[PDB]
Amino acid sequence: GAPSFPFSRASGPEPPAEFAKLRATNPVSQVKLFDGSLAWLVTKHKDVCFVATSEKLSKVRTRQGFPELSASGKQAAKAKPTFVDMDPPEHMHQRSMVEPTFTPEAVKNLQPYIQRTVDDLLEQMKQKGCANGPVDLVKEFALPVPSYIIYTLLGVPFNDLEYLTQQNAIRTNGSSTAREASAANQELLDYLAILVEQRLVEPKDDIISKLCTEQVKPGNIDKSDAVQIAFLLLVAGNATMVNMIALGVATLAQHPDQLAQLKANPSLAPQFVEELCRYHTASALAIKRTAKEDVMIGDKLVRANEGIIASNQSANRDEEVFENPDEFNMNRKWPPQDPLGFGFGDHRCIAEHLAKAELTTVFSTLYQKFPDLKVAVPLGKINYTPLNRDVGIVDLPVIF
Ligand code: HEM
Repeated sequence: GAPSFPFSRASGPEPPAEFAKLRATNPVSQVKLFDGSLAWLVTKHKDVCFVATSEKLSKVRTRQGFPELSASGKQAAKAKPTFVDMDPPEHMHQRSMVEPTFTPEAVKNLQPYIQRTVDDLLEQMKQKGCANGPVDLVKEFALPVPSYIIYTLLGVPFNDLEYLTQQNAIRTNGSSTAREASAANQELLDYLAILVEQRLVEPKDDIISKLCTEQVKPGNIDKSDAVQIAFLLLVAGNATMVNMIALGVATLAQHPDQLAQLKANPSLAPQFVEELCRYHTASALAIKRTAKEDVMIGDKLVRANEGIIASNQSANRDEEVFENPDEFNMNRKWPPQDPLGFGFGDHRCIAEHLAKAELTTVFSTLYQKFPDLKVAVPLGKINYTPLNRDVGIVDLPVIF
């Protein structure tokens, strides 16, 4: 029978072993989801791009056959959708309401603020020190960098960043009880509702204010929509950002020649980030669709109302596109084809430019501030996310 999906990673920092075998022998195949239903799994870069862009395929989760991967996903599909789950024309109608903050030009203008945020958190880490033992690079740095930035862009005042960063981490931490995670989730929603009310009365220079002035007050959306769009911008990317920073540090520890290159030349940070986002595809389960009508993909017929999962993680190890795909090599010559860490097509990550700027700032600065930063536990003992989840690192003891 069809194998259960998601697959488990072969080891902490490695993709599922199944993908390489499927790319070679069965690139479009059926898998079994948690509820016994079937879906198609696409593994080759060319086919992943096809799934991401076909207008015969839908992200609408109330359609029959949509591939929810967990009971929690089926429950969430009942809520009013935001743009992540919309097809044209609704998709860009709502996405355009927030895209201006994320353009290449806007993100370029944010660089001094990004640098300041990274610098301030690194100085706090230096002041705290590691004189009594290792400290957790996740809690002290990888978590607050993306958290403080997206909260600040949404509209949160500086004084509230540390508490709300903690609450949002509790929301997804593997140690939280269900009650703890749900209380934190509701706390964030309650806070954002009050902030939306505040910015309806007195807008400021932030995303929530622009939504209030330009969309809520004219009746294009309502205030509960503004809350859910802000919430989506917070939760869609934050845990992924945290994992990418931590995975970057662990990857450099595993590749000491390339770490020495980067220590000697911080201008290598953009190339490091490009290879990191290809090699550790920390969001691998988001390119999902159902077929609105029959669609042929390779040697398979995907029938109407059947579900499809396109693995950008597998695409990013596709030997036909990326030579020596399973070697981490930030000095590689890149091919014409895009790496797919941020997806592809209309739904390609709204924050791709922001995310790359955050990661570039981190990795051009971290080792200038801390030239002797070391992972404090044996690399084989790093606490990765459980193997049946997206790749990530839960905590990362360091000294410096
Ligand atoms: C390195 C960090 C990140 C990675 C690897 C990443 C990856 C992804 C991927 C794979 C998708 C799916 C794209 C598709 O459907 O083809 C996506 C979508 C999305 N991401 Fe991220 N992301 C990152 C950071 C962020 C951040 C920081 C934010 C918010 C500030 C964010 C917000 C979103 C949203 C809202 C979508 C849905 C876009 C749409 O469907 O129109 N992401 N991201």
